[PDB]
Amino acid sequence: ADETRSFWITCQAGGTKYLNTNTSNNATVQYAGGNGNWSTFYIYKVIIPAPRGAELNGEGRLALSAMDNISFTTDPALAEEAYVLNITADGISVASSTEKGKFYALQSLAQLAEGNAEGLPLVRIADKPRFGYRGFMLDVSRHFFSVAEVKKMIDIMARYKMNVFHWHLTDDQGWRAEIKRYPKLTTVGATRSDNVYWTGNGAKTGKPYGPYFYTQDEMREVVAYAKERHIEVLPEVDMPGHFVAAMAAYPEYSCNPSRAPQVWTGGGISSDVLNVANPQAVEFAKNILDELCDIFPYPYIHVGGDECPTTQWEHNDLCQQKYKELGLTSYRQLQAHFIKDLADFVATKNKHLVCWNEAITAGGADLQTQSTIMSWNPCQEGVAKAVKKLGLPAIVKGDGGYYICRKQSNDYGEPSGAGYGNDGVEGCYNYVPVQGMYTQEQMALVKGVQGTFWTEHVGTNEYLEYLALPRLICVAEAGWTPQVFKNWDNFRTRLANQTQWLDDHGYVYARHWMP
Repeated sequence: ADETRSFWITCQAGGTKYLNTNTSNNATVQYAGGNGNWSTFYIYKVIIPAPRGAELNGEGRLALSAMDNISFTTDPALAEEAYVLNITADGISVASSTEKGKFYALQSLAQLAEGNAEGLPLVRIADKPRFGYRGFMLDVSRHFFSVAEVKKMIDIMARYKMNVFHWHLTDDQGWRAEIKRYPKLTTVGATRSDNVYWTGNGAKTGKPYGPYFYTQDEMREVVAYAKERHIEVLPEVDMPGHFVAAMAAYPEYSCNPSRAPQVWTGGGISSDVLNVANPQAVEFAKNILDELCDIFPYPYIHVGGDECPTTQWEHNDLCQQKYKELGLTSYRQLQAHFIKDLADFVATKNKHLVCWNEAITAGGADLQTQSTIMSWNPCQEGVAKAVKKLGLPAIVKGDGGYYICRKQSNDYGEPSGAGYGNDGVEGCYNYVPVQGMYTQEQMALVKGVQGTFWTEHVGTNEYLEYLALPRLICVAEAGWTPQVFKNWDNFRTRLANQTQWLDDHGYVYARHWMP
């Protein structure tokens, strides 16, 4: 019973045993020079040693398919992320077109062995993802996690076979992505005068806070890591709105520079935008969207467009001198005409765009099609009609169910947090992002699901996992498992038995399910 239920599966009679007292050998089949054969196997074999001791190397002739037990053939008519894992008491044929394909094939397999290793039955496991957008996303804007950890959230992304990591480098409360034509944004941005966050009543804890941020070559480590677990990474930077961080520390552009701005210690909404009506406030942006590109080789940048009042535009007579230029009378639509510019100007050296889906809110006919919404408030109805039906791709961070960063149970010693019990685990794979979705184009413009985390009240390792886990999985199963074979009754079960992991490798995890 492997995980993120396989598309299609079979059983067969009486079981193999790896044999590693001597071995259970390799047989990767070259082509696609190295790439994903031996190579992304070499980090296999090593899988790990500490369980059993792999012991594969070659002792004999790894590379003859004739007494070869675990053969790594290529049949390049296989789709990319798709694998075909035969398990017999002779060995383990694993086919795959693209290393991505083949990476997963030994994931399932692993978990087919004992929950540790040595002792599988027989099976055939054709399996492939509904969505290649099975997403996460980490609010590292209100907070830094250390990388020991950041890594330890890609760790899981892996188990349950998601690929992208999306990254919240910047919101008001701090900025956490080093731009070197603008060190300040990180030296002052990234710093703040408090651990915590208000939110009307809650106070701050007037105690300084930092590790500031992530120097460029603390990215290029990260943005590397993933690739061997094929986790591509949307850089995001809430633009221009959620920018107190990057305004207090470069206000001259702003919409009142004379006015004493500073990093934020509470939460919720800021209005404090990047005066997007002054052709240097722009450059500022445009020169950021340079820096990213380089460090992030993934062909999207996530730009936000979310919940940004126009407050300081209305009364800014640059950003109402432009609003005659542009040629229209909806003043959301700098957010059109600021984002416009991001596209065609990052379409002359190469990269695309994503956004939150409030940015619909204008005549979202000003930008481009060719732009890839990521909605949450009215979920289904959000990536529906002026996104799919006007040919804009789209994701669906179901606010409901899939913000796996809301209190997961109303119990009376669950820590603080927002919620109302209304997000538990009977509630978060049940949440159906295929609620009568006509396929016309609306499932070749839907790209998939993504299980964000929002930090305000939540800021240490323990408790984020305690919240995160298990729900992460649910967003990741649905993500992968196709909506024909999707009922829980036997989800619970299989996924009690993935806590013995969360244990071994020192993951905190809820339990609610678990006896």
